[PDB]
Amino acid sequence: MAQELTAMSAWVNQDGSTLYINSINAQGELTGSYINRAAGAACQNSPYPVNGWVFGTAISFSTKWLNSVESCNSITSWSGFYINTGGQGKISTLWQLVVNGSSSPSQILKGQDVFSQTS
Amino acid sequence: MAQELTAMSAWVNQDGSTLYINSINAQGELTGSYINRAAGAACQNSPYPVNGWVFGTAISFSTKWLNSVESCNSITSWSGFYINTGGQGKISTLWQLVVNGSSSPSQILKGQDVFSQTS
Repeated sequence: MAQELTAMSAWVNQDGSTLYINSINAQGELTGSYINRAAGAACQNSPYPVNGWVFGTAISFSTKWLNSVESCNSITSWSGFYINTGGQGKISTLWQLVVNGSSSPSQILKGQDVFSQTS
Repeated sequence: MAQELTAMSAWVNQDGSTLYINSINAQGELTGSYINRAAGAACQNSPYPVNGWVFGTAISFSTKWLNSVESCNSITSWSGFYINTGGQGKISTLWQLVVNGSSSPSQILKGQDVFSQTS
């Protein structure tokens, strides 16, 4: 079943990391959790809180990499959009990572992730 | 004393737009408002909702461009870091803007803003 952009939806990226969207309130404010599974990365396998916004098919979400088990001294923010291609829902995003203690915008890391529907 | 990343701190960028940080809770989760004053832009002069995170000197914040007076059908996300120059606090950021209904990450707009302390 094609998954739409809703509360209680999960999405897995090319690293195997999952965004678990928990609530989307009447204003479109988002809560959820993120589990990182990128091979060799720190802060894997434990849930990090997420907040953000949904506006139709546009979405932003952000996670601070500090939880009860591990810190990675940074914050990731994703901007992107929902699309249905090949009969499956996905969230295509660009992201920025800012590290605590930075002194230059050149230190902000940039990339892109695509998150496919998952159960 | 230079303003730090605290609850009830305000920051104005090069276009005259202001981030009004309301709360920063014990986990560093942020709430606030944003007023856009960029010349020639839509969604000026009214408050938009903000959420995000603070981690030491790292900060992310994001606003959905919908309120009770005007929609701009999009979401902006800023990623940045705090610096203290000459006793002025400021936040150096890179931002991404995603529009509802987008179909390619090439449609996400990007720029650079520095938000400096204001009273």
